[PDB]
Amino acid sequence: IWELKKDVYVVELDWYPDAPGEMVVLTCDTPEEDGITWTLDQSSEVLGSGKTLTIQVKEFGDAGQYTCSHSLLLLHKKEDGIWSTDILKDQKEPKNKTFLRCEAKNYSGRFTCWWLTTISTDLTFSVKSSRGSSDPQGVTCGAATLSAEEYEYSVECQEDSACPAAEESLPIEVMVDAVHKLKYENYTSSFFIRDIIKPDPPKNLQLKPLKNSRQVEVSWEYPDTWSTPHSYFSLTFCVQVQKDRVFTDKTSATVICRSISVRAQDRYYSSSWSEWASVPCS
Amino acid sequence: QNLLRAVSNMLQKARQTLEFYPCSTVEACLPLELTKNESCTSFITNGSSFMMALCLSSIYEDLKMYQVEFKTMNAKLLMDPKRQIFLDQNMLAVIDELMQALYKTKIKLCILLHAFRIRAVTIDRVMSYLNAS
Ligand SMILES: *[C@@H]1O[C@H](CO)[C@@H](O[C@@H]2O[C@H](CO)[C@@H](O[C@@H]3O[C@H](CO)[C@@H](O)[C@H](O)[C@@H]3O)[C@H](O)[C@H]2NC(C)=O)[C@H](O)[C@H]1NC(C)=O
Repeated sequence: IWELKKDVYVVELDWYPDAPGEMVVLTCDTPEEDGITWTLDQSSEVLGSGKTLTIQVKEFGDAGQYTCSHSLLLLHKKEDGIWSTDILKDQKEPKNKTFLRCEAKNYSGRFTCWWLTTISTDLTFSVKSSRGSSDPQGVTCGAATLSAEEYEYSVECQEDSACPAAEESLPIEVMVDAVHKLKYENYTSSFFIRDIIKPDPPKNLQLKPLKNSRQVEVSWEYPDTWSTPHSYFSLTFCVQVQKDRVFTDKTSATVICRSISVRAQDRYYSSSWSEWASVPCS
Repeated sequence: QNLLRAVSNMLQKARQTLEFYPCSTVEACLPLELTKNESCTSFITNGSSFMMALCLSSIYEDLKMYQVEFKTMNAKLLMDPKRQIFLDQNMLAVIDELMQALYKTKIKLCILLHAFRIRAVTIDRVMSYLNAS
């Protein structure tokens, strides 16, 4: 039995039919003693009375907005040893049992995480984060939100006193609270910013064809959001025409026309390529 | 520059295969520009002075530490008829080259291949910033 937010509690239960419930006790926070009434929200039945209601939790119906002070009860399911992961969709893709996915645009310390649900009804979401556990360090996160419609939510965070040049050696952890109705789940994701980088696309391509040559000189520039100084935070670029690719860490290349695109990649860690940037060959 | 590539191929290879293995230089060589940022008082510049030798000295010490670690490991490891393998011999050769220019045990090795990759990366970043222009 524990306190989530203000006036809200979670009750952990082995969801097995034969398993014990929890003998729960709702102290009515209102020092008034007197003959007192006790109900479960829209439920007319004075389920109990006195001051300290007491009950058997074991089912959702046994869960709810109790009223005398306030008191909300949400349940945490536990099946066969593992907590429920109903509210969110296992985006599988990254590594299975991957509910929360994040991305970073550079070594700024800033990053977006997003998830998926099939739900549309009551759906509240809490979000916290930090770097390290045995002595966490600060991360400040924004707020959960509908991003696209399966319905997608995302949030934005920023590592606090973050030097882009710092070697990371304790990962960042993102904690997500999900409450769909009276059910309570919570997710977790651990990563190093360097592993979740996906950079924006190469900025402003350019052809510069040469006489006596079907061979062209393609060029571009680092995207504006990338980390500086560039020579320190190198991106490697893939230059394609449409195999016939060209890999380089320069901001130009020589190809042969007949379109032309370029995407970027951190030079060392995350392999996530940036969205393509193209140009008409002719 | 024949060096830079040697360093870069080792990094690419570490990058590609490190999953199949289970388990202050950064400031002393901090780029001038990163100084403008609160949270990062020496630095180096796009041209590549006492700060400069501090940076390089720091890199060189880092390498000596790792060079010993790898040779010790490689000595132990030689008893495994599977002889040695390679990322460590790769990292080691690069360490040697860079210096010139300037189960229980299998776990201890995993740990190290990792710790050094993170550090060769840094070294590689300063080295790349120092050519630049
Ligand atoms: C995500 O879900 C898990 C499982 O429900 C949460 O773990 C549970 O966290 C609560 C609060 O820390 C623990 O409750 C009790 O708190 C009192 C403080 O008054 C403490 O003295 C007791 O030792 C007890 O831990 C509860 O035990 C713990 N579940 C267990 C038994 O492992 C987890 O906190 C959730 N993540 C969050 C905080 O968002």
